[PDB]
Amino acid sequence: KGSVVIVGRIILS
Amino acid sequence: APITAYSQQTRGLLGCIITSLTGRDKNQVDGEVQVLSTATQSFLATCVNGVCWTVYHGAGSKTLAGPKGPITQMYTNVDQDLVGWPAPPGARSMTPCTCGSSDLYLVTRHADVIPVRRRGDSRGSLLSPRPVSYLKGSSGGPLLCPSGHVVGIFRAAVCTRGVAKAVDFIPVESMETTMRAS
Ligand SMILES: COc1ccc2c(O[C@@H]3C[C@H]4C(=O)N[C@]5(C(=O)NS(=O)(=O)C6(C)CC6)C[C@H]5CC/C=C/C/C=C/[C@H](NC(=O)c5ccn(C)n5)C(=O)N4C3)cc(OC(C)C)nc2c1C
Ligand code: NA
Repeated sequence: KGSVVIVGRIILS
Repeated sequence: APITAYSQQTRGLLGCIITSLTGRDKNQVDGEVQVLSTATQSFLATCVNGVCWTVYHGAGSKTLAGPKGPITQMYTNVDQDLVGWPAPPGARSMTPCTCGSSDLYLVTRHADVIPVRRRGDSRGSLLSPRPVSYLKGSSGGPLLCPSGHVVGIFRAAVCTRGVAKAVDFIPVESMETTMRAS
């Protein structure tokens, strides 16, 4: 019932 | 040469839980691909043309934690397993692939970039088979052209005996079809 949470990211080159 | 990637963790376990409950995330967002989590699962979102897209089987109907509070999905298509939220500020938005190259790359949650050969609208073969365990938690990750444009997002793995030889994805044409009907 909670929100989805951004826990990290991926940076593309 | 070729496309490379790396990951940065932005949140711990306890911060994740709390942000899940308040739906408030004040963190700077950056990157083309977001690493996402719910109570039970982790997966990826790909930001394409101002929408952060991911799989329904990861996100269900859920809001995304955001700076002004929870963000409602602007696109929910259950049968194609696709959802999207308007992209939070700072997410680097990618470009849909036009040219039509059949030589692809899948970006995983470990930020590996692996070669895929496109076999059809929604499918591609892994040039090197990988264990299923290695692909888990990567649904929502982008399939890219060599130029770095997005051809689709990872949906499901085709596998036998814990080994995946191929991947099923949602083509970027399905996304604009959703942006059409919705
Ligand atoms: C052909 O279209 C498909 C294909 C698969 C779907 C689906 O698959 C469900 C969900 C999906 C799945 O697990 N995707 C993956 C994944 O990582 N999910 S995940 O991130 O861990 C997660 C969990 C948190 C979301 C990429 C796979 C990694 C390794 C996982 C390895 C073991 C599972 C094999 C299975 N493969 C297939 O079912 C398959 C492959 C080819 N065809 C025809 N079917 C499969 O990949 N999935 C079953 C769920 C779903 O849910 C909706 C009905 C809401 N819709 C799907 C649709 C529409
Ligand atoms: Na890498």
